[PDB]
Amino acid sequence: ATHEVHMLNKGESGAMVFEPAFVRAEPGDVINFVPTDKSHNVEAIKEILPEGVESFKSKINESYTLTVTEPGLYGVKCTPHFGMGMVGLVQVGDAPENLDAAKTAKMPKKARERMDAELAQVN
Amino acid sequence: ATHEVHMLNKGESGAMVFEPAFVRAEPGDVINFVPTDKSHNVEAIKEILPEGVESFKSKINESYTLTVTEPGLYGVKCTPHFGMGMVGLVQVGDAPENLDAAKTAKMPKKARERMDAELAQVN
Amino acid sequence: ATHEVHMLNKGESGAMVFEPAFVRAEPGDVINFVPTDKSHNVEAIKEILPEGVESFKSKINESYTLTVTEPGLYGVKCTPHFGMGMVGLVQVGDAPENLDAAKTAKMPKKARERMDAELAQVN
Amino acid sequence: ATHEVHMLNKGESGAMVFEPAFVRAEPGDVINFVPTDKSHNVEAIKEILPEGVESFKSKINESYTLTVTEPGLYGVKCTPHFGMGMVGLVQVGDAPENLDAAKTAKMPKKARERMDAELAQVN
Ligand SMILES: [Cu+2]
Ligand SMILES: [Cu+2]
Ligand SMILES: [Cu+2]
Ligand SMILES: [Cu+2]
Repeated sequence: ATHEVHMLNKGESGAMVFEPAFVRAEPGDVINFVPTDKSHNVEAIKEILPEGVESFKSKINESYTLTVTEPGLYGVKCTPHFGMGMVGLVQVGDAPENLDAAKTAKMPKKARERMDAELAQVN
Repeated sequence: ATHEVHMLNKGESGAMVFEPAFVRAEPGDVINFVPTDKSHNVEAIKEILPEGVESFKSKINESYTLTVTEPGLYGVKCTPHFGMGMVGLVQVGDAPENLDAAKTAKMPKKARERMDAELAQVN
Repeated sequence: ATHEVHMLNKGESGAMVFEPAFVRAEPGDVINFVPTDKSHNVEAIKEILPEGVESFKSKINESYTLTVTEPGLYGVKCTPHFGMGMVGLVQVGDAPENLDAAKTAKMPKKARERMDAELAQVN
Repeated sequence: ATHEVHMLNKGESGAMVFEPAFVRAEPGDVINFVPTDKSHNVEAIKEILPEGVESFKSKINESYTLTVTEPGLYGVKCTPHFGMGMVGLVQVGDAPENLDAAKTAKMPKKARERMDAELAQVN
């Protein structure tokens, strides 16, 4: 299954957001990160990735296709807007092993707020 | 401004969801609830409404337009899927007075989980 | 099956548009007409409706749910923006009987341009 | 500005489509082609490109970002689905010089049908 995430200046939840900010996916699914508005990218949050998953960082304004082969949590940020709290979370499969890492990862205050909100969606 | 909320069997955050589940709006805005999938409606959570706002309850399978004139939090549920956690939250203006009412409102376990996730977005 | 059509100020195809401007649907499907931007509505083009289908006209800024029970072509306009060419076309089933009516219906020049474009999608 | 085009097995206009199939853009804009469904790519129709623009051909299942620097018409096809009519058209600037080239370019019957529909949108 394929899921789409937009990078927005002003979304339903607030400013400088990934929308949806949380995706529950299954191993092997595809996540498409697509700008709606210019100025944004998608970059892995190093500390919030499953074992073995390589970091990624897209170029500003390009669509990025992520295949989530590995189960766990994948945290993403928008590089220029990380401090503005522009972060997203993809849960791949049940009972992610790296939940504690996602809860304790250091990031800017507003990013940590939005990440805690996303974590509240884990199921 | 208009805002759109989809009523879904299976959304990015899980089964039986409003998507987006949280909307930040301004006084006077309209929230359109869209029957993307059949079987859903929108109904006020009477314990999560600003002062002076009337309850509402749409018919299954219809569009519903909520005009949010008064500031504060508006909780919504889908009537047949309340116990499956199909609840949403609209924040109108800054510093909603009824935050605590929304934190404590009685509801089915899964609805309370989702509602806590929505609350985590208030800003 | 359900299909969604947005009412936009500026879409990929131009200004004051329904997007998608053409939907191929099957009898019994649902069309959701949803504003993305304020100022728009959906109204039937009288002369482009199947036999027996009643006209409709939504209120500005509200989502409108149309069940396309009857086969044929359903032409729609946005009332205030008809002259700006804000029109859409829904083909319900094969070989619509009212094709000639859709080709010859009088409307403002820009509406006729966009309707001819939509007609070029009939299949 | 960014623009998004989805690559779909089944879209609103029929099977094997770019959606939107026609994009109006400005010099410098980017067009993101998004693999919403697998099995697709984007490839230039070399007979429908402005002067001085290089051909391109993406890999199946990947995002592709086309930067449209030069004014005129850019025709695109999905390589495995060209005969199934999976073609798109991007208009960059006013009064494209290569309109006639796009009207007459040789292609499979269904691709020519879709391409004529896209052309009907040029303005
Ligand atoms: Cu950003
Ligand atoms: Cu429901
Ligand atoms: Cu309009
Ligand atoms: Cu294809």
